[PDB]
Amino acid sequence: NRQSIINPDWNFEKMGIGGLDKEFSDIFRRAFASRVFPPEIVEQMGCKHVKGILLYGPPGCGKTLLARQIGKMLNAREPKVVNGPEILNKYVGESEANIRKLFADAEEEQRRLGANSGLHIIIFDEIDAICKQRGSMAGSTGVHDTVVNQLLSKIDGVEQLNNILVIGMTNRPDLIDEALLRPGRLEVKMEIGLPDEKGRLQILHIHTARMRGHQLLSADVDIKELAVETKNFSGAELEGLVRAAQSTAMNRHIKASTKVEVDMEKAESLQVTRGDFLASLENDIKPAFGTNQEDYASYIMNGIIKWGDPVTRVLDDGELLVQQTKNSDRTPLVSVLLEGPPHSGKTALAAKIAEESNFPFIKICSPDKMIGFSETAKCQAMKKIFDDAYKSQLSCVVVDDIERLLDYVPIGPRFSNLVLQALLVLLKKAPPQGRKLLIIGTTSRKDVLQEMEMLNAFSTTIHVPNIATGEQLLEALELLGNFKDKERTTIAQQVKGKKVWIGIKKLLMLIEMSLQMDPEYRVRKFLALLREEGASP
Amino acid sequence: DRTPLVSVLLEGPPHSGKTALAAKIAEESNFPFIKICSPDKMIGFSETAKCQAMKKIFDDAYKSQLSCVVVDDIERLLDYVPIGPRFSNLVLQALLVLLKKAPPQGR
Ligand SMILES: Nc1ncnc2c1ncn2[C@@H]1O[C@H](COP(=O)(O)OP(=O)(O)OP(=O)(O)O)[C@@H](O)[C@H]1O
Ligand SMILES: Nc1ncnc2c1ncn2[C@@H]1O[C@H](COP(=O)(O)OP(=O)(O)OP(=O)(O)O)[C@@H](O)[C@H]1O
Ligand SMILES: Nc1ncnc2c1ncn2[C@@H]1O[C@H](COP(=O)(O)OP(=O)(O)OP(=O)(O)O)[C@@H](O)[C@H]1O
Repeated sequence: NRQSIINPDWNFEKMGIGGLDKEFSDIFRRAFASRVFPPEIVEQMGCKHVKGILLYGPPGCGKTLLARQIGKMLNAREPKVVNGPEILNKYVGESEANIRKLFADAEEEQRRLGANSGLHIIIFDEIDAICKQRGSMAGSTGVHDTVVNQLLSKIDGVEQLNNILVIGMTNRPDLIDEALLRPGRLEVKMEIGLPDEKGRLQILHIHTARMRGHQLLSADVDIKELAVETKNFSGAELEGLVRAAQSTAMNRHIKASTKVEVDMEKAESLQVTRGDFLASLENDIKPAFGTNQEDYASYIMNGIIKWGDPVTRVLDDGELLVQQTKNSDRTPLVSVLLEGPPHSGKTALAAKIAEESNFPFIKICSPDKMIGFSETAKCQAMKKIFDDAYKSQLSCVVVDDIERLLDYVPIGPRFSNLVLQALLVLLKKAPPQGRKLLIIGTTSRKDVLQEMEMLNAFSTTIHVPNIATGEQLLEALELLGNFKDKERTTIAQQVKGKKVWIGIKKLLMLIEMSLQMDPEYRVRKFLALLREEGASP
Repeated sequence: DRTPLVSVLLEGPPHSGKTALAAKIAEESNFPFIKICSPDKMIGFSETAKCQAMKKIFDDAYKSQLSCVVVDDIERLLDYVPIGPRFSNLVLQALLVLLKKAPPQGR
């Protein structure tokens, strides 16, 4: 006999697994090298084969698809599939009999024909329902322990059986019995991670090819655009997106308020447009998990307007700092402080500076999540964030509204002390070797921080000014453009007399409040407001 | 549309009728969601209880597309007494945080 171990009519393309391919190459190299090679060389070498494969990873990836495909790829006895904990039975000693029934046939075949038999595949799905720790599973009955012991004794006992392949997949590997996770049993273990950009492109092509073939897909569709937009989608979500888009297109030809009807004409004219894809992205499907999903639209609701010189100066300084921290050896840690009068946009400029930087790891720590936290929880949250930041090669973090992060209030003073000591030490310590860290701080009250003796721990400070000249006020108004030229001249005629001191966050409020009155009283009302509230140096 | 959050502080001498003028304005609003967070419903609570209650009310108030909420007798909500003075710090930080948080988009 010259039985082959691979189906001659096989191709890696038809398997359709997408971005795993390096994982699949590793699996093949380890699991089947011993069998592909011709007999005499291995006979001389006398190398045993591996028996147990363990696949693990988060929900919705290849794993079941991959196991179904591996089972299909070989040309041998059909696999026997076990769907989770269907082994358990209500009589004493009925579980072990069931388990051994699986391997009985392989034992017999090996014993009869010797070393020239075929291959048998046993696929354990949801293996964590069975092989939980015998030292941890509930003490109410033996059966879980005796099942584990039966499996361990049978997979690699005193009698040597070396013609069986057992495949396992799970979600929480660390619970599995370590005596099962040792060479010669379940030995190769691999992580099926979330797909990268290229993998997304592959998956999309695989699911779109058939529709392409018949010219149902409209030519405007740009797959690469879709790939770029879709961040953290898994394979399952990537399929569901396409399904939802097709459904949105197909529904267009059905009536269903009165008794259902379908147009036998337009049934011939169906196509999917890119607009359906856009629509499905926001209404129907949402990606779970993922890292980022930042709502910068909530931190920077109005973008920026370059109402004068200082905005550019500030942004230039921030860019310089980023560039420096990018390429340096002596000083792997850099810390910058932003401060100025209240209502001056201190947060928006910080967030924009961060976003222009293109570091892989960008996170903002803010008190708005921490409402009612004790003096302990805050420490935990901060420690967690910085631990995360230390993993990635490059990381930039923003700590905003320090004064509210301390619970400061002027009557005592009163503040939390633990938080301040944690903040000082976390600012001081250097990151792990070869990584680099940037920290951007925001505060309203410089002098207080100076008093607490933490101003020194920052490397440098940046001053964010507010509007100082009436000319700048006029320019900011023009950039907003909420008033007509005649109103502009009317304002100018009086405003030019004296300088003004007002922060832009208050400017917007005043404008909005002024718009509410009748047209003939707007200007005057505005003026009155600017007069009454603007009294300040 | 550009000022999703608006705040107003009714103020005056004692025994003058602040709470009533206030709940009359809320009634005439005719908004979909209206709530009143008075201090007399939480007699004998500690700090964490108060924080949780207020947090719950605002979390529900973000679910309607528009809402009105009344916070009357601040002076009693945070336990102030002239001798000292003494007060709860936690409640005050809660207020100063919640007054500056924009709701979810479009609300
Ligand atoms: N890498 C991928 N390439 C192509 N299709 C994929 C990929 N990952 C998942 N899919 C598709 O999404 C679905 C994944 O189902 P599958 O059972 O493999 O997920 P799983 O996470 O292994 O299952 P479980 O939830 O039990 O862990 C299938 O429709 C499959 O075709
Ligand atoms: N040039 C600008 N710079 C910054 N923000 C601007 C500018 N023009 C308009 N804005 C808008 O004004 C808002 C000002 O409010 P914001 O909370 O950002 O300011 P802040 O100075 O950090 O606040 P606070 O005084 O509460 O600390 C910004 O969020 C942005 O929406
Ligand atoms: N024109 C009015 N304005 C306000 N309240 C009025 C008026 N006419 C009658 N009232 C009545 O006056 C009472 C005002 O009591 P209320 O509790 O509002 O006073 P308050 O000053 O808010 O209480 P406190 O002194 O404890 O703060 C209510 O019963 C209200 O109906």
